[PDB]
Formats: sequence, structure tokens, C-alpha cells
Amino acid sequence: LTEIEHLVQSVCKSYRETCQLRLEDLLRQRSNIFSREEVTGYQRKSMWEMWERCAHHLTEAIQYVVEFAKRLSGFMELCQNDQIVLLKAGAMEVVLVRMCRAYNADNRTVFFEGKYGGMELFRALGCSELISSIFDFSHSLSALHFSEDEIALYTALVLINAHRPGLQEKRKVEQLQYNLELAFHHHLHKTHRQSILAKLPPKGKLRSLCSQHVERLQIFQHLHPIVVQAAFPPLYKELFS
Ligand SMILES: O=C(O)c1ccc(/N=C/c2c(-c3c(Cl)cccc3C(F)(F)F)noc2-c2cc[nH]c2)cc1
Ligand SMILES: C[C@H](CCCC(C)(C)O)[C@H]1CC[C@H]2[C@@H]3CC=C4C[C@@H](O)CC[C@]4(C)[C@H]3CC[C@]12C
Repeated sequence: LTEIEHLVQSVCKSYRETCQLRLEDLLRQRSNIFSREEVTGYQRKSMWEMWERCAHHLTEAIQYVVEFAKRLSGFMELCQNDQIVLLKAGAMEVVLVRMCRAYNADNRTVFFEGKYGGMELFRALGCSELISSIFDFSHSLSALHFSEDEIALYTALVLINAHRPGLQEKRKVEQLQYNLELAFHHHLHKTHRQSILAKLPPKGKLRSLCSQHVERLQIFQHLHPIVVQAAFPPLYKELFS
């Protein structure tokens, strides 16, 4: 067998070990929807309590993406500068892509704190336009019916992007990128799923949405600093201040 069949297996294993929520659990829980009373309870919470909760969940989500990256063949052999450039630019883009597995397009709900709720759950945060954009992005991705292996290989390429500004060893990132591109393309051909390539989000759209999301998180962190369960000092240092 080729390096490439092994690389598909190792990327998918890295994803399985770090996916955070199991797809089978997410799909089984779709009928478990917050009641009108439970939605009102969330809408009445303080902006600042909803921010603490959401910030904790998002921090956590990012940490699973860091663990995913650490398991990607060659990622740990990149210099620390380049690891941090890639994670800073890509880890929240990966969280936004990972959201589609936890999103039900039939009723426009997301799995949050054990049940599915709509964007109105988050009313107290006063972010309706941005949250609507995040839901809309998941709605767009939901139409692809991404397999678990498609998510794994696609999100590896969201991270391993030799075009990110500020890389010091661009050729080393290019080598990992080309092998992951070949892995993804080989896998789509074998599964008769090449049709998804034309349907993937424009890179500018994911970048713009991620930038808007992180900017809003930065504003909340400035107004109301959180306690972070920090595991990755070089990455923490780049995002928190
Ligand atoms: O364990 C660690 O060391 C560690 C380090 C950093 C982490 N995340 C930083 C976040 C946040 C963010 C979040 Cl998730 C919540 C509240 C406030 C923020 C803020 F914006 F303020 F940074 N948003 O984007 C990123 C990010 C990370 C990579 N690219 C983007 C998470 C855990
Ligand atoms: C869109 C809403 C609100 C965003 C509020 C804002 C703009 C202040 O960050 C966020 C809040 C919590 C987020 C989830 C946290 C954890 C996960 C698990 C991960 O595997 C996939 C993504 C997901 C479901 C996040 C989706 C976006 C959520 C609901």
C-alpha cells in the first residue's frame, strides 16, 4: 500500500480521537429539543453568564482541534513558529466547519448543553447578525452531508495551508499540504464523492466569518475576562492579552 492510503487512515484516526462529539450521538439526539420554557431560561440569563458558558465551550472545541493538528503526520516536525501560525489562522475555521455535524438543517438547531436549540437560544449575547451568519454557514455545509472521513481530510487541509502569512518554513508546510490534498482527492475518487469539491465553501468566506467571530470573542474577553483552562502556552499567548 502507498504512503497515501496510510495517510488517509492516520488523518481519520486523528479525527476519530479528537472529534469531541460522536456523529451517531448527535444524530440520535436530534429529537431532544429545548422546550419553550428552557429557551426562555437561556434568553433570560445574563449576557455575561452566556458569554462565560459559550467561551468555555469554544475554548474546549479549539483544544480538540489543537490535539487533532498535533496528531497530523509531520505537524510536530514543523518549527513552533509555523505550528502557531497555522493554528492561529485555522483552528477556529475548523471549529466552524465541525459545527455542521452538530447542526440540524430540518429545524435550524444546534446541539448545545445537551439538547438542540435555535439561534434564539443566544438572544442575551446581543450578537444576532453574527450568530445568524454562523448558523447560515452550517446550513450551507449541512447540504453536503459530509462523511466523517470527508470532515477529517477537509479540516486537515483547512489547517495545513502553506499560503498562511508568516510561515518561516513554507516548503515544509507545502510538502504536508500536497500529501493531504492527494489523500483527500484519492479518497473522494474512491468513494465517488468528487462532486463535493465544487460545493466546498469559498476560502474567503470561511476566513471572513472566522475573523468576525474571533473579533467578537476578543471584544467580550476585553469587557469580561474569562478563566481559560490553558494547555498550549504559545497559542494562548497569541490570542489572549
Ligand atoms: O489551551 C490553550 O492554551 C488555548 C489557547 C487558545 C484558545 N483559543 C483561543 C481562541 C478564541 C477565544 C475563545 Cl475559543 C474563547 C474566548 C476568547 C477567545 C479569544 F478570541 F479571545 F481568543 N477565539 O479564537 C481562538 C483561536 C485559537 C486559535 N485560533 C483562534 C484556546 C485554548
Ligand atoms: C454560535 C454559538 C454562539 C456564538 C456566540 C459568540 C458569537 C459570542 O461566540 C456557539 C456557542 C457555543 C458553540 C459550540 C461550542 C462547541 C461546539 C462543539 C464542536 O465540536 C462543534 C462546534 C460547537 C457545536 C460550537 C458551535 C457554535 C456555538 C453553538
